[PDB]
Amino acid sequence: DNQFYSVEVGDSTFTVLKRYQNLKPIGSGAQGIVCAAYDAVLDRNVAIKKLSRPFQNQTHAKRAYRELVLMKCVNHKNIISLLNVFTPQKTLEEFQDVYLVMELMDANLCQVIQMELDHERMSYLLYQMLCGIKHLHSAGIIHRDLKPSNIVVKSDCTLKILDFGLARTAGTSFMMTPYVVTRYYRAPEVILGMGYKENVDIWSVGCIMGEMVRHKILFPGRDYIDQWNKVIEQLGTPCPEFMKKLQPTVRNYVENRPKYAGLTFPKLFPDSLFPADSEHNKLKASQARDLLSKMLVIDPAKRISVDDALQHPYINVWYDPAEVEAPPPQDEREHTIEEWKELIYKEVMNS
Ligand SMILES: *CCC(=O)Nc1cccc(C(=O)Nc2ccc(Nc3cc(-c4c(-c5ccc(F)cc5)nc(SC)n4C)ccn3)cc2)c1
Repeated sequence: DNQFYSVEVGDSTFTVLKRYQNLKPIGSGAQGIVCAAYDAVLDRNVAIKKLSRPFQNQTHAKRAYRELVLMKCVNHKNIISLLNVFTPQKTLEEFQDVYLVMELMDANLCQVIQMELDHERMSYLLYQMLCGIKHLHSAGIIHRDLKPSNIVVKSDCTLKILDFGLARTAGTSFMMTPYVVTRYYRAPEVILGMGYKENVDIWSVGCIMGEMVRHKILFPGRDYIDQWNKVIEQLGTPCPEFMKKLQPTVRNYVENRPKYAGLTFPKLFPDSLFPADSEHNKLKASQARDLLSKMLVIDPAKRISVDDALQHPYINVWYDPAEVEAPPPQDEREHTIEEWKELIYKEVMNS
């Protein structure tokens, strides 16, 4: 339409409503390309993400669809809120591309992770992640795949989570895919198919926190086997009560491995990794390790809750009940490509 215009961006074309001006690439990911733009209607800077033919892959289709639907089920400053959703195509038959628009953020969390460790920044970033997760949980959404690639940050250290994680059933049966999926941030109970509760998400917060300290991914498994091995190498073989919760076939798989004692948290995260040379810095290194030791707990029956993390002395200087308790607003079958296409098209057309 006359309502759209096209901009060349590397290999791609962004065909966007004319309100969006001065497009500039940010970059690309598994789920689309992103540009910054000025929105002349709102008089503010936005990020625009293009989803190309998401209906052509069942995993991509389900993600796009569930994320359009769940967008309306949350309302919190630490979770994505779309300003606009559109397609330049005019009929179901011609439909190919979805464009999502939100507030422009300044950086990916990975860029912050690369910066020198600072307790005020790390604690504030973790506090916001935990506020977001708590909000998701109150809306009935237990994420199970929180990772730095879906977290963005502004220059004022404010943070947003951009995705809603896994289908409800994921983590209720053993995880190995026909191809590589990375699972560096997924909880033990999920990857082993044990079922899960809310504190499944605390594991992933612990992975992120640890990564902030080390500047390195904690458990970078090459495949599902190596993933588990990176975990037990560092944290130790889990307790028999945890093994007893495994389906017998899974239990044999898990136990047919070396037995590890695990390393203490001071060895996992040495003093040298933290700011030194003041009582404040010594105490904060101790509190950070304490919190790490409570989140990076293989057995979810022994792992800290979201509320306990929020109330931990490392985090709680930021605690504001208006942020922590902000309330959310008042179907996962499989489908063919054509079914997914229509479902997604209908969601786009209706908001
Ligand atoms: C750690 C490695 C790295 O990222 N390096 C690096 C080096 C130099 C520059 C950059 C950089 O350009 N990063 C940057 C700039 C601006 C943003 N803003 C942004 C991105 C996103 C976004 C979206 C999205 C989702 C929904 C929507 F409606 C619009 C946009 N989807 C993704 S991929 C999960 N991103 C990142 C939203 C809002 N603002 C980010 C990063 C990086």
